[PDB]
Amino acid sequence: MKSSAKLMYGPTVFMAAMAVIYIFATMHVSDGGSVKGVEWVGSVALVLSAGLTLMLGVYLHFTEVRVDVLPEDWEEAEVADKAGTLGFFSPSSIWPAAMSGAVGFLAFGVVYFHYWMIAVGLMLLIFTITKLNLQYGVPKEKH
Amino acid sequence: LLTVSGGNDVYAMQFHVSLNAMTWIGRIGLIVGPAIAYFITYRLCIGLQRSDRE
Amino acid sequence: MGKSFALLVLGAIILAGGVWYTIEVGYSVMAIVAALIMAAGGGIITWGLAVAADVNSPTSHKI
Amino acid sequence: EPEIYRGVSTLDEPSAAWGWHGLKRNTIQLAGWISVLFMLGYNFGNHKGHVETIWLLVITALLVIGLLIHLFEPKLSQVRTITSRNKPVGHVEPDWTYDQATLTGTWGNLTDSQLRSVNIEPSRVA
Amino acid sequence: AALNRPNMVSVGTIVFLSQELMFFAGLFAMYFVSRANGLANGSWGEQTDHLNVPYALLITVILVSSSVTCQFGVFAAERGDVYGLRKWFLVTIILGSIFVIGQGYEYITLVGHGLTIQSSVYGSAFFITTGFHALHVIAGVMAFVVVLMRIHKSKFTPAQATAAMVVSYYWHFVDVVWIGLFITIYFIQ
Amino acid sequence: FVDPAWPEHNPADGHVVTELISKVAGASSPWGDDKEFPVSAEETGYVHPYTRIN
Amino acid sequence: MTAVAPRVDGHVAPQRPEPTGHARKGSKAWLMMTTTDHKQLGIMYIIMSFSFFFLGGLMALLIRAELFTPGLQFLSNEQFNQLFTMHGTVMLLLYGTPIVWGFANYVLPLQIGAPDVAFPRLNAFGFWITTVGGVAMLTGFLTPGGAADFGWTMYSPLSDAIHSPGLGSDMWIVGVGATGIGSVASAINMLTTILCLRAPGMTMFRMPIFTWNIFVVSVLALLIFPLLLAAALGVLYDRKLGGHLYDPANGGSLLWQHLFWFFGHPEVYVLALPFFGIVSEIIPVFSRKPMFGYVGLIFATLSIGALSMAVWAHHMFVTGAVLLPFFSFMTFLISVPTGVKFFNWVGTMWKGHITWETPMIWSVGFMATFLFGGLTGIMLASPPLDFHLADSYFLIAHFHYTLFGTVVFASCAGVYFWFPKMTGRMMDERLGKIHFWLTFVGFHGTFLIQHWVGNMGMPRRYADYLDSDGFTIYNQISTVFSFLLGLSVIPFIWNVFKSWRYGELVTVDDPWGYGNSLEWATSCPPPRHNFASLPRIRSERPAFELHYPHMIERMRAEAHTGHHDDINAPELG
Ligand code: HAS
Ligand SMILES: CCCCCCCCCCCCCCCC(=O)O[C@H](COC(=O)CCCCCCC[C@@H](C)CCCCCCCCC)COP(=O)(O)O[C@H]1[C@H](O)[C@H](O)[C@@H](O)[C@@H](O)[C@@H]1O
Ligand SMILES: CCCCCCCCCCCCCC(=O)O[C@H](COC(=O)CCCCCCCCCCC)COP(=O)(O)O
Ligand SMILES: CCCCCCCCCCCCCC(=O)O[C@H](COC(=O)CCCCCCCCCCC)COP(=O)(O)O
Ligand SMILES: CCCCCCCCCCCCCC(=O)O[C@H](COC(=O)CCCCCCCCCCC)COP(=O)(O)O
Ligand SMILES: [Ca+2]
Ligand SMILES: [Cu+2]
Repeated sequence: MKSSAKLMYGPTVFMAAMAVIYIFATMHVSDGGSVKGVEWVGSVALVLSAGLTLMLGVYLHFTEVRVDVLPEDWEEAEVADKAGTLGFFSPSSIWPAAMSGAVGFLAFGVVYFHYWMIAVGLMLLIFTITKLNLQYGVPKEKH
Repeated sequence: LLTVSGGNDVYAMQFHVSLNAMTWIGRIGLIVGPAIAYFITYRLCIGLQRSDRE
Repeated sequence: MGKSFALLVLGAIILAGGVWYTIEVGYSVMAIVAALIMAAGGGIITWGLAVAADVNSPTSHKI
Repeated sequence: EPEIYRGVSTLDEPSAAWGWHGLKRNTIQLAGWISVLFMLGYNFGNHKGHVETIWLLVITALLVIGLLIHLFEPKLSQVRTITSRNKPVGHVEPDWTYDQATLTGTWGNLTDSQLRSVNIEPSRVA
Repeated sequence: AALNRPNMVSVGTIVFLSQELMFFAGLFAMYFVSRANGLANGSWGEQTDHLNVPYALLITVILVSSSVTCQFGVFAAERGDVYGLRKWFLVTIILGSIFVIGQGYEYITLVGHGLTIQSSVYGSAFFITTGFHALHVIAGVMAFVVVLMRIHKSKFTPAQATAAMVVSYYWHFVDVVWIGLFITIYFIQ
Repeated sequence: FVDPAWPEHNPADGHVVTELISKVAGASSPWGDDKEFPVSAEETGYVHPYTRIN
Repeated sequence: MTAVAPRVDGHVAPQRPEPTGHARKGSKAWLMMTTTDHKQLGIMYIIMSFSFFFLGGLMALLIRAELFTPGLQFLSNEQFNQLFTMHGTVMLLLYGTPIVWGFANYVLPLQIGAPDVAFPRLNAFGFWITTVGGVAMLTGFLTPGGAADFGWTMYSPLSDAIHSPGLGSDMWIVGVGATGIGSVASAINMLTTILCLRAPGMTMFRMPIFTWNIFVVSVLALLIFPLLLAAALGVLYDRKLGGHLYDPANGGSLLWQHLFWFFGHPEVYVLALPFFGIVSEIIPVFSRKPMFGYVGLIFATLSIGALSMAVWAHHMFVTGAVLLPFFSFMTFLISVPTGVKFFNWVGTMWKGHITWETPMIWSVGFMATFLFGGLTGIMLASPPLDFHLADSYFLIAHFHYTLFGTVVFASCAGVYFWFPKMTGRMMDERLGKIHFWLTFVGFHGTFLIQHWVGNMGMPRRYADYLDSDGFTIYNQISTVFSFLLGLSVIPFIWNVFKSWRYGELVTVDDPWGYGNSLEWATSCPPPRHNFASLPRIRSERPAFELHYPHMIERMRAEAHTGHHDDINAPELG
């Protein structure tokens, strides 16, 4: 991610430059095919659109400073250099499906605008998110 | 399905469904609902058996 | 080449049937049915052409 | 070795030995055809509309199609063709990565030029 | 050495927080457009007389305080202190649950003297922006509680430490959004 | 205070987990990253239950 | 240097896992409910997408049948209006966006040398939320009133509590919101696997064009989907409660239009870049030439990343509310990187050895289509030309050459290409060619003359027209060829079904012969963890050098235009 943190500056500076052009060009140019005055949707959502790229770019930049030369980031690396452990990946879980079902229940709750359905769907969602996180933590059954 | 059909007039209004459609869902659903339930349940039982052997 | 020409002729006759059938049924519901007829005809013609253009430059051999 | 208990193989249903497993194929069709009879018999009410009959006939057709391909059990066969740069059945695949790591087999005969192009000098191999 | 390398979960959470910021881009856009044509006919001024600016500062400092305590909790997780994490997370939960009550009370005291959703464009824009933030704060508090009950069952390895650090990321994002949202509503008017 | 389950690491020129860096490429193992697997069937304390039906 | 390992005696081969023909009862039922494998997830993610394709395309036929002749033959105004709303929605959000992540879930971990995705349980949630959103959105048809009937853009104040009442319009909003969570849940872990989980020696610039495209799309989908969720929840807040945010008397119409099109065109380009990548995978393999201008492609894709954000109000030239010069010019720029990456394809095919299998046929039948689609895109980008063409029927023809271009031709190309990888079996070539020719003739027929009618004064969302308009023959031709287009899926479905269980067995880890991507260095299908062994990655084409060692010196010596004089340079320390 040495180069990943860098390539975000491209879009960041581009969108920052376009946002400032947009604000100044929309509030001071009368075209005849529109009216004069700053547009408050293309300005806020394009200033803050550059914000996303800047955030991710800066975070990855700070992160990449304090990382050693990884084999994946090394041009002439042997396959045997990463020989070790790649951390912990969940093999299986039923909870993603359940919590999709829970968001579906809340969705229809909001559609029909039934208070009980919204309330149940909200707490049916908290439960499933909780169970997703506590999946590998459920203690050995104490008698 | 019998239980839902028993209160299908409160289902129809509160969930914005045709009452005639509800009657027909009950009529047809009593044949194809059980069939699909059997198929899925059987397959899932065997699936649970398989995961248990792995 | 064998299957091809047969498909072309069958498609052509079906398409001609459809084109002829549209003219009677002016702007009725049956115009849709005649559209389906000509679509099937055209489909068969293109199927024939595709099989013709496959036996010319084949990419799969019979074992 | 797999064991058969009551016409049901432990290979297809692992715990064939523990519980009721498999309905005979003749009972799956009795239910199906009885259902088809009921679905056709629904057309004899008092309903004036014809939307519901369209659904009845469509579902009956889907049931009939299902009950026929369950009865005659249609099967096909292996295609048995050859596509561009694909090998026939009974070909042994060399371990490419093993041949790449140690200069054997596929990578068994490289020109001295070809050794240096992959960053290894020929003096290192004997 | 062990050849240290980026925290995968932390990078995942930062990429999630970026998208959550564009969620509020929509809300801010709606607020600013309604503000623009509210100033045009001199109607905006009348509506912002319903704001309790002093009261909105006390809850702000409460939320900032919650953030600082949260960071303290995370400082305790790097070192494997279960109890340091446990204590500061509880104080953050308490501090963050009085914000919601405080914010909720503002709503109750605001609908009492004129400002509702179905009363003005200002009312609708005020409640959309502040409402969604309140939902996010509730979600953050629930995240804290689930982390607290996660480290009650598991053995507190670096896995639990990582979970705590990312929840802190979420909390920091929420309070930063509040900081940006309070200036917009209560200061800029 | 340091948790018993915390990996035994030198607190000098090395940190196991911080805000943004770690020692693995992926999620840390919830059963201790320093735990060597697999182990003997005895340590698991799983008792294979002999059962006979009828 | 290279560190040649000692020849170990006894090493025979990996297991070489079995193809998909032989599956036992219960082997898939409960596995799919709880799976966190990106392979099976991707398979079911593509299948579901195509199911929605067939379902959403049936609506297009009903629309197209009604337009055969003047007068309302079987369909009403209300039913016609809600039939293009749901057609344009199911095809863009229930087929388009998912099919993007299906090719992402399957091959992206396989292309960078990863064992799995970063968050296996999260993309498993991304699949289940999208399907739920889809089912929720389509529940509108099961209400007496019907589904949503406003288009796929939900303009204001046509889409408020006053106008367009009924629960279908809420279902649409909520379903769109839910399907948009699946896109962001998938973009999170398509972006963090690229960063974190990569094979030894696979630098960022060793990754294929496909992964670069999904990289850019991921960062581009993170900033558009939340915005749509915010806008749609603003409308729901207006409808369900008594909010006044979208009243015409304070923007409202224009506010929504800006808010929508800001994600309207970024979602459009989330449907194009991955399929450009797919095509960029297929062309080099069937031409026995490397991807011409690799870094050129990188820069082109990166340009479209940033430029696509500054062009959103070119969708609203006739509103008379936007700055015409700003958006007109910005749009003209976004054609330049596309032109670049389009010349790169020609460069790749240039003086190559082309074998015409199904993937290459599809890919070439793509460029010819999308080219004309993009050509009539710069037409609409000029306001003097867009005044006549906006909200008209020439527009309809334009975004069917680009949508049906990318998301259909390139998607099908990807299916034929990766089928041996995904299943260990190969698709029938004759049936593939039949499918292509049907879907090609049947498409150009139904959409070419569509241009002509739009210019002579037929606007888009019209249920009916008069005989005294001249739009009769054209509608007739379009309907005939559309019914032909609908039949093309018959060979496709038969091919996929038959070849899944009976297709020719793949006995080599690279059936297409000259594959140059990390997926072609593994068994078909891969063994549950993507890799039974990992090669040395030294370029962007690690599988090619793996299979063809005798030419490693040739592909370096003549890769550049000339003045290449490093082969005679002294060694470093
Ligand atoms: C990738 C995205 C898209 C594809 C693909 C697509 C395909 C077609 N379209 Fe389209 N489209 C139109 C014509 C066609 C035709 C003839 C096809 C063809 O590709 C047709 C494809 C048809 C099929 C592929 C059907 C095969 C299915 C068969 C033969 C039977 C299925 C049987 C069963 C049992 C179903 C299976 C069920 C299961 C549950 C498994 C027309 C005009 O006739 C309009 C404007 C309407 C108006 O007046 O404004 C239009 C409007 C749109 C819009 C704008 C929506 C709006 O204005 O609100 C979008 C975004 C869009 C995208 C797409 N469109 N199209
Ligand atoms: C937990 C999962 C549960 C999922 C269940 C979802 C399945 C529900 C399908 C619902 C379809 C409803 C379509 C509506 C259709 C409708 O409204 O038509 C009515 C008549 O309803 C019908 O016959 C349709 C009944 C047939 C439906 C069959 C349902 C069987 C289900 C259970 C099995 C399939 C799904 C399985 C999914 C399970 C998942 C596992 C795989 C008559 O119209 P009418 O009220 O007279 O009004 C009009 C005047 O107003 C107007 O003048 C006009 O002129 C008149 O003509 C008249 O139409
Ligand atoms: C098991 C089979 C049950 C048989 C039911 C037959 C099917 C017809 C159902 C009709 C549903 C009507 C729904 C409706 O109109 O909603 C409401 C009317 O009925 C109800 O309030 C439903 C109450 C159901 C219990 C939910 C309690 C939630 C608290 C959980 C705490 C643990 C109207 O919406 P509202 O109340 O205003 O929010
Ligand atoms: C709380 C619920 C618990 C009770 C569960 C109910 C079980 C009682 C039912 C017993 C079923 C016997 C099954 C059996 O043994 O299989 C078979 C019995 O024969 C049948 O299949 C009967 C066919 C009847 C079909 C009915 C059609 C329904 C039409 C719809 C009507 C509207 C025999 O099994 P076998 O031959 O061994 O494979
Ligand atoms: C649709 C989701 C939008 C969520 C925006 C959150 C808005 C916060 C409401 C604050 C109350 C404003 C005061 C007021 O006017 O009160 C009342 C009106 O507002 C309400 O009833 C509050 C609605 C409750 C929000 C529902 C939560 C949605 C769950 C999320 C699941 C997606 C006053 O009623 P009155 O005019 O006196 O009759
Ligand atoms: Ca007509
Ligand atoms: Cu555009």
